[PDB]
Amino acid sequence: LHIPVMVDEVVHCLSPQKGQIFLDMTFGSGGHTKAILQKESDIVLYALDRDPTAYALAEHLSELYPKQIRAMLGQFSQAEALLMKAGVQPGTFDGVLMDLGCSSMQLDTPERGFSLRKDGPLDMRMDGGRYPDMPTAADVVNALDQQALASILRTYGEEKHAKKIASAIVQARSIYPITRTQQLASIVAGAFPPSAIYTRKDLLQRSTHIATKTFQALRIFVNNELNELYTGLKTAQKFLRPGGRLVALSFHSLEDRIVKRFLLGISMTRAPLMWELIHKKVLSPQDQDVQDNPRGRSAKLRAAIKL
Amino acid sequence: LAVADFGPRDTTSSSLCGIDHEALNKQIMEYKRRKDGRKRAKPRLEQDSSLKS
RNA sequence: AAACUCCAGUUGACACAAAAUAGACUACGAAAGUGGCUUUAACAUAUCUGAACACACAAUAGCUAAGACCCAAACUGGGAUUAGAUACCCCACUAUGCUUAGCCCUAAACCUCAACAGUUAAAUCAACAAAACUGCUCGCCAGAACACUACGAGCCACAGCUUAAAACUCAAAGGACCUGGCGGUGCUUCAUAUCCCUCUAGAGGAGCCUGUUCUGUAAUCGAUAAACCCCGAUCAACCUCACCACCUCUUGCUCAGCCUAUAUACCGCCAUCUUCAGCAAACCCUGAUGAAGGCUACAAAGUAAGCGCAAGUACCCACGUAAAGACGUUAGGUCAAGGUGUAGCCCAUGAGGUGGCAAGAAAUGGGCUACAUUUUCUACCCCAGAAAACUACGAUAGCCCUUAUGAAACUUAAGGGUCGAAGGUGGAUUUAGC
Ligand SMILES: Nc1ncnc2c1ncn2[C@@H]1O[C@H](CSCC[C@H](N)C(=O)O)[C@@H](O)[C@H]1O
Ligand SMILES: [K+]
Ligand SMILES: [K+]
Ligand SMILES: [K+]
Ligand SMILES: [K+]
Ligand SMILES: [K+]
Ligand SMILES: [K+]
Ligand SMILES: [K+]
Ligand SMILES: [K+]
Ligand SMILES: [K+]
Ligand SMILES: [K+]
Ligand SMILES: [Mg+2]
Ligand SMILES: [Mg+2]
Ligand SMILES: [Mg+2]
Ligand SMILES: [Mg+2]
Ligand SMILES: [Mg+2]
Ligand SMILES: [Mg+2]
Ligand SMILES: [Mg+2]
Ligand SMILES: [Mg+2]
Ligand SMILES: [Mg+2]
Ligand SMILES: [Mg+2]
Ligand SMILES: [Mg+2]
Ligand SMILES: [Mg+2]
Ligand SMILES: [Mg+2]
Ligand SMILES: [Mg+2]
Ligand SMILES: [Mg+2]
Ligand SMILES: [Mg+2]
Ligand SMILES: [Mg+2]
Ligand SMILES: [Mg+2]
Ligand SMILES: [Mg+2]
Ligand SMILES: [Mg+2]
Ligand SMILES: [Mg+2]
Ligand SMILES: [Mg+2]
Ligand SMILES: [Mg+2]
Ligand SMILES: [Mg+2]
Ligand SMILES: [Mg+2]
Ligand SMILES: [Mg+2]
Ligand SMILES: [Mg+2]
Ligand SMILES: [Mg+2]
Ligand SMILES: [Mg+2]
Repeated sequence: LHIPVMVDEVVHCLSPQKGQIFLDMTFGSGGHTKAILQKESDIVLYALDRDPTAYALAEHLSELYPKQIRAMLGQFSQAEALLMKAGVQPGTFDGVLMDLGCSSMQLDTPERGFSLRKDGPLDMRMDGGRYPDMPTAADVVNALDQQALASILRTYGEEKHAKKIASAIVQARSIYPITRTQQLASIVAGAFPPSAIYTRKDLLQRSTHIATKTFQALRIFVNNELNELYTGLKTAQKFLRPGGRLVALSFHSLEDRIVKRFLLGISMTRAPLMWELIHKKVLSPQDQDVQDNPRGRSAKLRAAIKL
Repeated sequence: LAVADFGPRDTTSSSLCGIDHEALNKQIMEYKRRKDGRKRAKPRLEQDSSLKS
């Protein structure tokens, strides 16, 4: 089981109260969405996700609360249009909870292709076939040249040896198609000597697979999470009420950079800033909680109020 | 400044990310359309035959 | 009015903290240290040397106990920064820095110069530092690393200090200097179409033309940062042709042949700095005759043939533009101009014939034509008349026809008809011009 990351902080931070309407741009499993519908029984909430499986969960969970939760499906960019069809263009949303990253269910189910440890089709796509033409990670690795493929790993994955892990993929694809997660992991791990398979260690000084970050890179480029994160934050601001508390959760510093600067009005690469950081601190969950849920160790919560 | 006359007084987010996500997305889609060291001697030790000649 | 306020300014009171200026002085003490004022006590030795351990000392940090606490400040917390920042930056605060009494006994504790005595004549002297040496004595050293380590022993020290090896391993380790390279290296002057700004027209967006890349194909090759990319080609329908498939020939157009490998064996011809001014034979002198160095014009060791620059010549001048431009740099480009060293093929890696390849899912370089009113069309070659937004501007593109060349043309070029698209002057960035 996966406990919602920093659920206690996010609930206190948004202080859901009667007469307030809230939005959730990443319903996913719904642990955070349900923790918010428990504190305030009179709350009004809107949900959204890129995964139709995640949107079905919300629809099934809508039975628990008929109207307090409203389920929606679509990307961050398509969220404004989807919500504009409802007609809440001003929105006056008291808070927008923009949780980020991959869902626990998405990466716990091997079929979805997100887990390198297990054996599933190399999808790595949050989309659940809602757009059957959306390229999957397998297509990205088999099509892009070394120079192009390196860029994805170098930036999205923070891959220092971008040229090395990219050449191996180009050679492997020519011999046979790259269609499975374990196949990709072996291809990336072959770039380095056999010792290097688990030499790299996590931020907690815990050994991890050498290709762990490589999968993150392909995950971000298949789902264009970074570009969709900029539009999602911008759309939230337009639909966010004045004096309304926004709360994001940047699992990695990479996406945190966009959240870090957007709230501070700093150039992603003068007019007055329009945000109030009630909870400036960007801190991981309690160390006691990190061990229980290591997946969320790097969760950096950036809260702000619209000005 | 005092003498001067002031008159009557009153486009892709891909670049921000750092990679051209759109062009690459097209490139993969286009592919999908078709789918469906050596030793160096010390200079001082270089051998010569001038004396032997 | 009123009381409250961490807070700030003036004034006054105020310490168990630290001691501007003098101090540009170079004193005192065994060293460590010692720089506010006064006072008391007081700075061993009428040969010299003499200890890891004896005797007595010994910065800072640190320990034990009791006090002080202004300010500073490990740690710690908070705020930034960062891919990360348990750093550098900001704020707060503690051990600690102070006093007392005990410990601890370490420093790049370094003038990196042992004490004492003597000399300035010899050779002045590896180098650098700090001129070179003599006598005498104690301490110490004997390749690097292991190793301020292990064990033993001693110690108020107990994560400590002192003394201090071995095994395995290596052919070096190391000192001083010189050159080159490099410096998120200093200073000063700089670049003239020039590094930035400034000036003009452009590229980067659109279509097309063309090159390359990638992909594709049974189907060349070379160039490919500046210094590749309308480049070898002042040029590929056959031929050209070196490529692919098939068939054929074997002393073969040649006293054979090979566009087979190697441009990292070369000649040949060039790119590049060069939009440079230097290269250097032969001598001479300096440094002890070391690697190295060689200039002062009121001149102090340089002289130099030669090459380049320059001069001269070409074009319309003595201007300008061409041309020229050494040595060397990039084992730069070319074995596919030709030739050629080495290696390889010789019924085949050679020769001939027939047909065929050279496309675009795309990306990108250069260019062309445009987006119009300083324009569009016609007359004219500058005193005109019309056009001027979905019948405008705009294709040199697509489609259809004709013509030219040729044996061969959906294919190449020219012309006509049809068609009338993107494009509405183009982000970062970027080219050229005195
Ligand atoms: N651009 C995007 N638009 C919408 N949903 C997105 C998205 N990028 C990611 N998501 C989804 O947002 C979720 C983030 S991870 C899961 C968080 C969720 N609150 C939970 O219940 O755990 C995933 O379901 C993911 O598929
Ligand atoms: K003083
Ligand atoms: K002794
Ligand atoms: K010293
Ligand atoms: K030097
Ligand atoms: K342009
Ligand atoms: K040559
Ligand atoms: K040749
Ligand atoms: K040859
Ligand atoms: K042949
Ligand atoms: K162009
Ligand atoms: Mg004595
Ligand atoms: Mg002694
Ligand atoms: Mg000692
Ligand atoms: Mg002491
Ligand atoms: Mg003390
Ligand atoms: Mg204190
Ligand atoms: Mg203080
Ligand atoms: Mg000292
Ligand atoms: Mg002595
Ligand atoms: Mg030794
Ligand atoms: Mg020591
Ligand atoms: Mg010891
Ligand atoms: Mg011992
Ligand atoms: Mg263009
Ligand atoms: Mg080619
Ligand atoms: Mg080549
Ligand atoms: Mg070559
Ligand atoms: Mg080159
Ligand atoms: Mg031909
Ligand atoms: Mg041949
Ligand atoms: Mg060469
Ligand atoms: Mg002249
Ligand atoms: Mg010239
Ligand atoms: Mg000349
Ligand atoms: Mg070469
Ligand atoms: Mg032929
Ligand atoms: Mg036409
Ligand atoms: Mg004819
Ligand atoms: Mg027209």
